[PDB]
Amino acid sequence: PLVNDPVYGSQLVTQLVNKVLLKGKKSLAERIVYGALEQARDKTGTDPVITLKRALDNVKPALEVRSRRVGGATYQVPVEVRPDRSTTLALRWLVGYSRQRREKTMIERLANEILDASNGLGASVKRREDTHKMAEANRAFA
Repeated sequence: PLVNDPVYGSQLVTQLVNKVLLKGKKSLAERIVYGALEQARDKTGTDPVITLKRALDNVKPALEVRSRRVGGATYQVPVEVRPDRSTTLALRWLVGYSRQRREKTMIERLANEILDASNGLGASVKRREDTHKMAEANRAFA
């Protein structure tokens, strides 16, 4: 358990901040995330932690393939994704893909990735879809 963030009382917000943080400066990651959330609020006029959960619903994977040794060879076998990992991945994707967006600032790119994901659009959502598709393709038997 990480802490409930002091503004919204959310552990999801705390983990987002941690995913945005590169090489030390907590203040800068906070500014990016609270900034992004306030932009979401401005756009929708609703609670941005609800927006963020809507994005996470669309981006969290339920199944994935994972490498496993079987009989001395390696196979990528479909497995359930545990809810902690599923959340981590979805945050990693939202952040990662936001970095290739066209908007001018990181605030605006993260906000707009979150907003698009909350509507079932963009690359984070496509990555979920593709993760599930691989899980389905790698079922050994029909």
